[PDB]
Amino acid sequence: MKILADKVALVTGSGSGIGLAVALAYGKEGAKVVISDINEQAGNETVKQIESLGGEAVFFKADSSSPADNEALVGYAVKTFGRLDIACNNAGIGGEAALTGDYSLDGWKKVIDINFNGVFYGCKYQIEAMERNGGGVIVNMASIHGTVAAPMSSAYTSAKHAVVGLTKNIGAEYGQKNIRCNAVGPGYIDTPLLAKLDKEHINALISKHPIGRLGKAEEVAELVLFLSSDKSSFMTGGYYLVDGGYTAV
Amino acid sequence: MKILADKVALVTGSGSGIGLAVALAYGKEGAKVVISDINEQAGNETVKQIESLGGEAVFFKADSSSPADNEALVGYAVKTFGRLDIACNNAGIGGEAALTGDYSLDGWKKVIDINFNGVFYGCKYQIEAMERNGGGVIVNMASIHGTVAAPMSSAYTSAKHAVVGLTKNIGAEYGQKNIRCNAVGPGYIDTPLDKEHINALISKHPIGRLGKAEEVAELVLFLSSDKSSFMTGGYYLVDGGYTAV
Amino acid sequence: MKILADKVALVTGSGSGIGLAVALAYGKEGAKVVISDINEQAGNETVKQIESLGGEAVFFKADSSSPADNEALVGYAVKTFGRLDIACNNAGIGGEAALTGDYSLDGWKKVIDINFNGVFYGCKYQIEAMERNGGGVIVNMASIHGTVAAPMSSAYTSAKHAVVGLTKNIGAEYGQKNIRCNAVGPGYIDTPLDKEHINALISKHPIGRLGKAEEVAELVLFLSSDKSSFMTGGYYLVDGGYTAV
Amino acid sequence: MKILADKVALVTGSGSGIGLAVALAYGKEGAKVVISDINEQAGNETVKQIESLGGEAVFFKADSSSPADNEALVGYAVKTFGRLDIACNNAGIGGEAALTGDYSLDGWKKVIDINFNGVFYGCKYQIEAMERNGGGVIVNMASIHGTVAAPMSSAYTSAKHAVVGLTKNIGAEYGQKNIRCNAVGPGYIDTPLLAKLDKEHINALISKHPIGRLGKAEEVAELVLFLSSDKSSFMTGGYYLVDGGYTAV
Ligand SMILES: NC(=O)c1ccc[n+]([C@@H]2O[C@H](COP(=O)([O-])OP(=O)(O)OC[C@H]3O[C@@H](n4cnc5c(N)ncnc54)[C@H](O)[C@@H]3O)[C@@H](O)[C@H]2O)c1
Ligand SMILES: NC(=O)c1ccc[n+]([C@@H]2O[C@H](COP(=O)([O-])OP(=O)(O)OC[C@H]3O[C@@H](n4cnc5c(N)ncnc54)[C@H](O)[C@@H]3O)[C@@H](O)[C@H]2O)c1
Ligand SMILES: NC(=O)c1ccc[n+]([C@@H]2O[C@H](COP(=O)([O-])OP(=O)(O)OC[C@H]3O[C@@H](n4cnc5c(N)ncnc54)[C@H](O)[C@@H]3O)[C@@H](O)[C@H]2O)c1
Ligand SMILES: NC(=O)c1ccc[n+]([C@@H]2O[C@H](COP(=O)([O-])OP(=O)(O)OC[C@H]3O[C@@H](n4cnc5c(N)ncnc54)[C@H](O)[C@@H]3O)[C@@H](O)[C@H]2O)c1
Repeated sequence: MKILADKVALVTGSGSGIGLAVALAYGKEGAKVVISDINEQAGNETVKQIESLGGEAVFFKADSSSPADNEALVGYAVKTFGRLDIACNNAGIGGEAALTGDYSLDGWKKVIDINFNGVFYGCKYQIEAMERNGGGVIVNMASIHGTVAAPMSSAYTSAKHAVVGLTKNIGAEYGQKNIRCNAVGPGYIDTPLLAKLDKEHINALISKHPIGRLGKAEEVAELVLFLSSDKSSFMTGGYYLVDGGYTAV
Repeated sequence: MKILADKVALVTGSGSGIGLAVALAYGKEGAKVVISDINEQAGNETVKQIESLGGEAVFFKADSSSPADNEALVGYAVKTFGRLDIACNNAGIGGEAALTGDYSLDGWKKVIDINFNGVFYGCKYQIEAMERNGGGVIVNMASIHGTVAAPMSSAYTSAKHAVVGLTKNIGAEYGQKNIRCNAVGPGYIDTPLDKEHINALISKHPIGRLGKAEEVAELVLFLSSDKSSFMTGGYYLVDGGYTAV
Repeated sequence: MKILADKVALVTGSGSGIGLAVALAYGKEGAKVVISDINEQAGNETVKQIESLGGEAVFFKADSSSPADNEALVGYAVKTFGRLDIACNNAGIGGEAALTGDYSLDGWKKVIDINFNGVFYGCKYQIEAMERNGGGVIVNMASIHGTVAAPMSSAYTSAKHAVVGLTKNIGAEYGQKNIRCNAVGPGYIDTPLDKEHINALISKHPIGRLGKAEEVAELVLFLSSDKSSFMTGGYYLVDGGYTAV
Repeated sequence: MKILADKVALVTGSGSGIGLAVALAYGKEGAKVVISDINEQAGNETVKQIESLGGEAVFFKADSSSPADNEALVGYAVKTFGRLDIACNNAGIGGEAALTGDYSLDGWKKVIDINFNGVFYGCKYQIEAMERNGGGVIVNMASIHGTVAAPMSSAYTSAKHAVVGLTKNIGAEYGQKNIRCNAVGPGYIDTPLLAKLDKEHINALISKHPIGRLGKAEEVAELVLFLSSDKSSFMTGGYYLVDGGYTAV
């Protein structure tokens, strides 16, 4: 049938951007989708788009940095659809731009709490549900900056590195428990947030991608979909680039 | 719809093991498939199975280590089907088992010729054809041993590292010429091959089992399709966690 | 001549284990050494040993996880010796042993605070001082678990990956400001810590033994010296081959 | 004493460049040094410089791509100084510049034979001598291009990747045989060959190094020296960058 038919999938930060594209891919492939976001209007709109494709979805408001919200979100998924098969830990921020020496303590803490700690809180409660329902598959949203530096964004690079480590650890630990965990590392993707950067800055970013363009959110979602499906059944603890060659040079 | 419908795909060493699984997946997804192998019977058998699923496939006998054979194989694909869209460089051998100091000069050269030089010969002629076609996609078959050692198989490990480097170079070079190149790194896979050695192998995979050729083929398919359009120059493990520890 | 003569060096967690070995090597090579630790007796003991070799050393009590303590430690170094040339961010803990699903919220936060956030707090204030001095060198203590998993220690593995990322960022950012930053990745090291578990650990190192803290310290020394002048943003294993397989 | 006192060290391609700098470092540190190169005049000059520092050295002409020359070179080292403790497999060429599709078959073969096969031939005969004399230490000269692409130099990138694999394999295999093997990955280094590139091309290279300059041969030699000494006794099968941050971004 459709490759995610009969599965229940959760996407954090699915109000916008990559998370939106992943939630739509999940919906189109027959998953029952739980949308989570800080922004309710964005989240409800994602639900409405999935429903308008003929999929099934619900919205639950949660801050990814809160342990209690992550626990509650998994609780809601299981209450609503009876199980949790697939989680995409996508919620994240870019953070302030400053050299490491000048990086604010609060700005640091915020990036680490959302982009790193929050991914762990998600995984922890997701794992608990997945163990109950016979296993599952987690996709953690990392970055190219999980492996290469992003000057002026030390907290982002550090957090995305930490997500790659966490992913390896979960994959290794739950190998024989039927839970797989993998990390996706996108290059620079054309979002609305990108339209806020200056055009000169955008050309420079483009020049760093051998493919000669920015990526699209749908192109990342294709990889997430794969890694979320049964097709990727021998793939766990891995890190998978979608970067137009950025890390190849 | 079939994700490779109307594509022309070539798989090297597609008479058995992973290459067979790749050719079958390509065939199932509607590609016209060129099977290449040093063993005609195996290759002919692969063609027959694709035909029995209702796909289209031809066999061309070739030694991967030979530049002329690679050029002739690609020439054959373009002549028979009008173009080349997809190539999987799969053909390889394990080589003799010896410590590096004891590795025979002839055994060394044979593994390098098939597993390293041959992948380059394939890619070179594949690229040439794809540029005439307006682009294409290559998947190179590496290994976990493209990133971690295989004691007693230094030639294999070296050649599989080389394939990763070559892949990065092609992906970076042809980014704006609409050719993508990626490498797949399988863990140990259950194929016709001592049970204590097998248990030692399984113990190295956190997933707790050896992989299946079909599991490898799924990743190759994804990487050969337009779904992977923003992926190039990358190395993609299918190893049940082997390299994560 | 002494390769660190007249340099001012700070080592975190230098009351025992690798940090002690690093501080001793720094002391032997003529640095003025600031010892930091949460345990005063251990720290005071380290100072005494450097003094008995004829080096110069002071102790400053600090919790690595605290931003104020890190700023005060660096302030202390600059006040006592006039400048900061070298820093080694070594302080870390192993954390509780649990599967990720079972990892306690408090245990998680403690490991992240010391091993990840604390290294950043150290680097931030160290960088500030070094820029006033016209440059400097940082060595961050990562692990093999900055690149491969440690089952039951997900917080440790995550934090050690973070340290590698931070190191890359600092090295890249301050390349033209004469500050270098590199990370060291030790394998399992013989320190005061079940013999079957120990044998399992040794079996994972191709060299066939656990490392010694002095072996780790030698690499840190090289990376702290002017001999490593073209090395920055790099991750450097000292692991008896652990990550090569 | 001097850190390589009483050791016998071999450097291939020590007539010029990095190999020259490594041979001088070895000599200054009290090693007995065997210089090998295709160019006799260059090689004899290196010997003369080592002797003028008060070191001991001899020259033996060998093509690194020949198994017989590598065997003979090790034979000469052992005949002359009684043993072989340290080998630096440095001989290498840059190769032609062409896209992979356009890369010549003969140009490919030549780069692979010198930069890769020749390193194996060296290691093989070095290992044989080192096993006889109770162990030793090999340093294989790789590149940044052992891990990242060099567009237009596919054979070089491929070969340098292969050297990293070979290194890991030797380190793993001989761990308990008292032979260590490690690979050095230099960024772009100021050689005379570099003066043959155009100045615009040189600025572009510089811009790719965060440190904001090209490297010096002496800076690579310092790392090789370390990895050749007893100080690096717990380091084997590793890959060690000297790249001014090139691979960090
Ligand atoms: N170029 C790129 O956009 C790029 C590249 C690599 C990686 N990524 C990663 O992709 C992920 C998605 O980013 P995006 O580009 O789609 O950004 P975006 O800002 O378009 O989408 C982020 C979404 O996350 C939500 N969110 C933010 N903080 C949250 C929190 N605490 N709890 C819940 N929801 C929260 C936002 O409201 C928003 O809907 C992030 O993890 C980012 O690091 C993006
Ligand atoms: N455990 C695994 O099986 C494993 C793991 C990692 C990577 N790989 C890689 O997967 C690829 C396929 O191997 P496999 O396991 O399916 O082995 P296999 O021996 O079953 O299949 C290899 C095929 O290649 C053919 N072949 C060999 N040399 C050839 C040449 N010179 N020219 C043309 N055809 C040639 C053989 O006849 C055979 O059909 C290889 O590149 C191998 O290195 C395999
Ligand atoms: N097998 C190994 O020992 C091994 C392997 C890889 C990496 N490492 C890393 O090496 C570093 C040193 O560890 P070790 O093996 O020497 O362990 P250790 O426990 O012997 O030494 C660590 C020291 O840090 C101090 N310390 C701990 N938390 C502190 C804090 N918050 N503030 C200040 N001081 C604090 C302790 O009192 C102790 O003196 C750590 O970062 C560890 O993660 C160790
Ligand atoms: N920017 C750089 O220069 C750079 C960067 C990274 C890696 N490397 C590597 O460093 C090594 C040394 O290169 P270099 O920059 O000093 O170049 P170079 O041309 O200055 O020195 C190379 C030396 O090797 C000798 N040689 C060449 N082929 C030989 C053969 N077949 N047998 C014996 N000797 C031979 C040459 O005669 C010469 O003396 C090479 O392996 C190169 O790939 C250099």
